[PDB]
Amino acid sequence: EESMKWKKLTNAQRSGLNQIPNRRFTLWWSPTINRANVYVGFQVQLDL
Amino acid sequence: KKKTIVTDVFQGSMRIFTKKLPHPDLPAEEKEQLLHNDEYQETMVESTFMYLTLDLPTAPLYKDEKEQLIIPQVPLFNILAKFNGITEKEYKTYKENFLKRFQLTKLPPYLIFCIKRFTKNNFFVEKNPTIVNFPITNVDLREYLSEEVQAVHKNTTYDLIANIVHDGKPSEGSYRIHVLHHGTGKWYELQDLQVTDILPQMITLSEAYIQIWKRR
Amino acid sequence: FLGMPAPLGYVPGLGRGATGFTTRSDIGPARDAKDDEEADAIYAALDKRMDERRKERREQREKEEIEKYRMERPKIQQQFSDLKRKLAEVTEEEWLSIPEVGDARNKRQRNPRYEKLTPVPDSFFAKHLQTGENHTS
Amino acid sequence: WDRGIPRINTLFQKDRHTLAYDKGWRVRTDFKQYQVLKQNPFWWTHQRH
Amino acid sequence: QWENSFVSVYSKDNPNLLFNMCGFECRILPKCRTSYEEFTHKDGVWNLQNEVTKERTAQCFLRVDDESMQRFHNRVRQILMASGSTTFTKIVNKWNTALIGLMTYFREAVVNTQELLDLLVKCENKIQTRIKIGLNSKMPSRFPPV
Amino acid sequence: VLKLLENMPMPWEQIRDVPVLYHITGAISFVNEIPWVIEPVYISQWGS
Amino acid sequence: QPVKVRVSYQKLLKYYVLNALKHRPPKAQKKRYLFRSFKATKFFQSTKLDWVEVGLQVCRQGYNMLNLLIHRKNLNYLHLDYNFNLKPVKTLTTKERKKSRFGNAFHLCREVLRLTKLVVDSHVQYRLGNVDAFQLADGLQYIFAHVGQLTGMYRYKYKLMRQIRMCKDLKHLIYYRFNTGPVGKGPGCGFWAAGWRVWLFFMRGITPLLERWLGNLLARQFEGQRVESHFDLELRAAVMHDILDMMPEGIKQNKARTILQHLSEAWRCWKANIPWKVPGLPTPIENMILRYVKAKADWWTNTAHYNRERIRRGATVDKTVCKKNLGRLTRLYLKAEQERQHNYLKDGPYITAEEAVAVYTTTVHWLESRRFSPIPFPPLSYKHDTKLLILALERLKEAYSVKSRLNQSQREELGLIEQAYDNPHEALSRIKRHLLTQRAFKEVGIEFMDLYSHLVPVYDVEPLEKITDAYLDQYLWYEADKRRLFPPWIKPADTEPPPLLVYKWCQGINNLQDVWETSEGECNVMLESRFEKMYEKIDLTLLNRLLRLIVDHNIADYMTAKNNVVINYKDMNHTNSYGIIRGLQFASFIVQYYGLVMDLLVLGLHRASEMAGPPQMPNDFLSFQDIATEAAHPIRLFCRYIDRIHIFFRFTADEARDLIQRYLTEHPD
Amino acid sequence: PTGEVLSLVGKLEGTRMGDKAQ
Amino acid sequence: SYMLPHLHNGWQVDQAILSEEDRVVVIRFGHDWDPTCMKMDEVLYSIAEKVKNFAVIYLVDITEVPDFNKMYELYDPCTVMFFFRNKHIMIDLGTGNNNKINWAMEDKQEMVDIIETVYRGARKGRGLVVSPKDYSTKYRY
Amino acid sequence: RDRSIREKQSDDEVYAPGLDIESSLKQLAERRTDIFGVEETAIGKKIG
RNA sequence: AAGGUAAGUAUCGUUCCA
Repeated sequence: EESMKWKKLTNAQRSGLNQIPNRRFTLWWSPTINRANVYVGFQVQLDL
Repeated sequence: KKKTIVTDVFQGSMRIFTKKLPHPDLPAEEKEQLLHNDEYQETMVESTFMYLTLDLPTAPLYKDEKEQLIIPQVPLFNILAKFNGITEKEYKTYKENFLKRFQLTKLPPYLIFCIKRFTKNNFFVEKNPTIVNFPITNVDLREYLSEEVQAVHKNTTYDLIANIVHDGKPSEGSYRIHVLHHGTGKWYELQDLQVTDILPQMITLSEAYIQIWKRR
Repeated sequence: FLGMPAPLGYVPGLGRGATGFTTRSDIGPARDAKDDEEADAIYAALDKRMDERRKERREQREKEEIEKYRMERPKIQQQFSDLKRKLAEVTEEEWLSIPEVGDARNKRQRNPRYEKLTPVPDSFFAKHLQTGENHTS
Repeated sequence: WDRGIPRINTLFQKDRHTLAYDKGWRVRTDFKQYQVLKQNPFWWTHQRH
Repeated sequence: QWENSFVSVYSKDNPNLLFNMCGFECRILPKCRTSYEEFTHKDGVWNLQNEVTKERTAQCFLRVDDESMQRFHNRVRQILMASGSTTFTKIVNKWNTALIGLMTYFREAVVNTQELLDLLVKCENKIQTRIKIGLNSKMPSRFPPV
Repeated sequence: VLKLLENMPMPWEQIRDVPVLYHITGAISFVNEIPWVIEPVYISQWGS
Repeated sequence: QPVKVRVSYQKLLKYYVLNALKHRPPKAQKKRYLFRSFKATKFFQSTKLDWVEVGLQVCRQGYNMLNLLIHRKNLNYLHLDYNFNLKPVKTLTTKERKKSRFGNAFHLCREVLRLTKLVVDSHVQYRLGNVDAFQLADGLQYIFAHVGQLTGMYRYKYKLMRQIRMCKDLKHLIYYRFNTGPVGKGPGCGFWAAGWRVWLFFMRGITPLLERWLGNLLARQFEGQRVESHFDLELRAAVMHDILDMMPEGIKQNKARTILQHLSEAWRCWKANIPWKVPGLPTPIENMILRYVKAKADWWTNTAHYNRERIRRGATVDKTVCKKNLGRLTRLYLKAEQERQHNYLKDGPYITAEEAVAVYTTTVHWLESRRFSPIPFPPLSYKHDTKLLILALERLKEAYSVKSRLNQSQREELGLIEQAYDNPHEALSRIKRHLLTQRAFKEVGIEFMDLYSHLVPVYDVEPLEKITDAYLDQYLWYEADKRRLFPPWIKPADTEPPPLLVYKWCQGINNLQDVWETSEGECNVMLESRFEKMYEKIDLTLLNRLLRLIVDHNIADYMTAKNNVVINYKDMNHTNSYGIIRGLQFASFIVQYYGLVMDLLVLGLHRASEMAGPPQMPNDFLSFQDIATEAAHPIRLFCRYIDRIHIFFRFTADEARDLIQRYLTEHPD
Repeated sequence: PTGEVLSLVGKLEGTRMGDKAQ
Repeated sequence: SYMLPHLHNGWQVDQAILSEEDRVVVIRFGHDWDPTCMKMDEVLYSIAEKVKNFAVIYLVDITEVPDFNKMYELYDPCTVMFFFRNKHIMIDLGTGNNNKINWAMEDKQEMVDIIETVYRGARKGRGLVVSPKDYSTKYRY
Repeated sequence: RDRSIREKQSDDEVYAPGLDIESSLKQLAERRTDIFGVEETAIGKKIG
């Protein structure tokens, strides 16, 4: 992604590229955010 | 008392010919028949005025291609050209327009000219800051009367007496007054206590709002 | 193709094998897959009778109410009524002589070559830490 | 250490000499708003001085 | 201009001298005139000192003016609206920078300006809500500070 | 649903006979009545 | 009585008074009864029936309706029981769960059906001997006082809480009157008519809502940020409609896109404040296009100002809304600036020669009294020559010190600073040449940063000229500190930080001799204002004359020439000829010096020569060498920020009365 | 328990700015 | 609105979906007189030329073409549907509905953003693409 | 010289033919009586 | 009420309907 930062990118790709740090953050706190106490409601498991 | 001390001074008789239903929604044949109906034609609408109204042109809306933000100067006679059979203004109202042509049939001793600067648009009220070039000691109004009435008046020349100039927006205004001291020719500017003998050119440069005349 | 009448035997939709969707139960009509017309007309007439409690008064009130609004705030078309009328005396050739307006800016401002976005020179990374070192005396 | 409004640690700063010739720095820091687009929350001071 | 100016008079009728110097709305109240049992329990109340005599003779009440509070609120607003694709870390870095931009500037006045404290807490909750919405559309019932 | 909860049987009323307007297909059954009551009598009865 | 029924009394009285106040006379009608039309219709029949039979009938009818609504899309995984509870027959997969969802109206209908079913079943229990009449009444009162607990209808219309709370309040009212004396507490109250009626008024309120939603739902045919979209599209559409309407029906109608492009071009030209005069356009078409442009411009101005009012007042607006509003305000402000600059050009200087001479002689008398030597031009051989260049380059690079990605202009700027660092001598020779013989400058771009209260202008200057301007700024400040140009009272930003400035100012107020004494009748007064539009109202030639006093003629001429330069937005330009540019690097100094122009007019050459003290021994901030000097004039303290001016007087009773009389003489009260 | 931030207005009875920061 | 090409009957819109293979067909179902539909039928004007390479825009009045109301749920005032090689390209927004954009927006860059994202995800051969922006709120504050 | 001209020769139009704009404008005027016409009616209604 | 449908292709059963 740091290599992609300088390449000739249409703004569509850049908009969806600046949020890559927002995914590793969600994963790094997944055991807390993805919890039953928070986000009350039904649960669905991944297909695989 | 149809004629009192103030009526026989500023009031003048005025003729209006008014046609109605020129609306574009009517097709050509229907409007031709309508004017053929003899119901919708110029009418005898003579009445009295306490003061003549003056309608100004709007604005350039674009900076003069050469001199940007040019000040709109219009001669007074263009405005006064409304009061003759040649020109007719469409005072559209509600559903159908009303085409009226104006005429003068009795010049009062003193002629008052109110000026329509402040007007409401579809959304917000603005002002029309169109400067007018107007003389102060020589003007002829004989073209605005029918000859069957022109013979009565041997004096159709008016000299300016008082002038009203407004400042800024409607919600923030400060009136100023140009008074002529009769006998002399000193034009004095009064706002609240101001006294200043101006020259006969600063009267033309400023934008007038209400003018007072004298037929002599 | 554009500007052609629809085929008589064509299925209006789904002929291309399209598949509809049902996002929710409320939206859409029922799947549903001369007495009926008379019953529908009877019920519609009954409902229309039921709105006559204040129909004649409410419609007249709104008719009078918009006419007070049409004074301060007129319609745009009749705001341009006179100019539209004044458009009638333009010659048939003058409408053909209308000039096609064009853009004023040049190629180097209408259509710039893509602006490369390079990183900051690394001399900043060194200078920032260099400023963060102090002397001892 | 780390006390006094002109912090004592500024005396030991590397560029202490050249900051001696930096006068009116606070005024230009205040007027930086008209030259750079994004406002500086620390307009009132300057970490160097 | 008078309307954009402020004149504060201290006389036999008024015991308070009011002025916003550099965003710090200060009310100076002399001890001699109208005071009793002066204290220190409030942290945003500057004790004065008569240098010639070395005695506590005045009392400067500090406060953050409406202009600074409105500026900070607008700064938080333009942080939040300028978050189409900014990372959570970028938003929170901007938030912390804006917070200490005034908090190290307005230090003691913040204690006495209760509305500023409420605005600060409201804006911090707005930042947290923005991040939580960025995580998932449906806001959680609880959400840990960790 | 209104017309019956408005004409709901009364505590001193064991059987509350009412006129009923029903569709020819049993789809609906309105209580075609309005419970008009002598209001002093009503207040006295509730006093008892 | 306890608090939980006192508050019940106030909450009952609140609704009673609200209904009494909000009461309106009933509207005149035509008396179209509903069941009478049903009796007229052939589809209905009348019959005397037991009420409990009617309830058992209506429960089945509503249950059938709701089952039909459920099996309207043929989704068999939603099932309605006979208690009006909607449950899944199997655990719901997410696609089917979302596929089977009903709006608040369906849930409200189901819950009110559950309420009526509960009532009917209670009456059936009474008729079947399962419960007593007393038990039936108590159960009915419990139903009508605990609708929320028994039926979750409040989750589908929040307003119901009112009724809910209303009923509970009524309970409290009746209970405390019921459980009196030897009655005790228990479930023995059946006074249900108090709360029974409330749900019926709720019923008459919600009847047309459901009768409309069901009608839309259960029918053969189904049916299901707007002002700025109002007057743009409608007005343009009307203009095009009229133009194409009166345009001849020939092959020429291919020119519709031409007319639209003409309209767009005229609107752009008005937005860009550029002359627009199509040569070959007919005068009626031109008149109509001018009217279109005028109308859209009026709406544009009004909408921009209204959106700005919304934003400043704190209303909730979008990001793109803010961007577009800022663009519109930039255009409007630059049009107004064009007006003001053109007015200055034709009206000449607004400052009279008399006042200019007065200000200039005040300044020269001050400078001569201070024994201030003029600032010399930066010589070819200057000991600190590179130090100032180093500081200027570092300052110019601070804007890029925190950066990850750079545009082209930014890359070129960094290249310029680093090259000037590599070859200081040639760069400084270029700077001296620019200061000595350069008076024509390239246009400096403008934009605005929006604080949502006002707009701060951001000026972009030519990258090479920024270096020269920065070096000049640094040299000016260094010299003006070496020779005491700015007096202590002018500290918009001194070595004292603004909070320490506040503390010093307050302590200076306190340190006076008798500041907090009023026995004689004296009084303090304190004025905090700002020079309104100080930047805009700086005449360039007068500024040059004032600047030649402190610096040599060439540098002052360079300054005033740099101020006079074309401002350029996205599309439109204007030659700045009356306003100082605050985006200039040295601008601060000018403002500071120009502040030194005005504050003496406030102080006078005498008091100014007492705060500053003798030039041999200048004073520090807010201090006088002797007590008599403090006691010799009203103005005892003075402090000048960039725009703000802060004066602190001290009037004895006699002089205060004299000033009041002088004011009232020119202002009757 | 909830993550919502509580305003410390009325929470300053026994605290100072310089305390726990030496 | 009026400038973009219009479709009059049911056959024409199906042909317009079928008569293209290398672009995306962006159909604005609704009523061009609607205040909502006219809000975005000018956004679709301002970008029709820009996206000519990978997008073609047709307008449809559901009253004039009452053939797709039931199947595609045409009951919101304005609807936008993207088709690629005779295949409805589902798009995942922040809103619950993932088959259409049933609201009229304001920014001419975001719509090109969405169209280009749809084209990019359709060349790969997907059926559901993911929008860059999240529409679970309005980012107002 | 002989490549871009061929591209524009084979290029297909994006906006409607002028007569189509005229017809669409008439149809829009048919509905929006708040702007067009003289007999005002509902937004979607033809005439009233 | 929500804002929680992965899109597919494979068969078999059923049913209306042409």
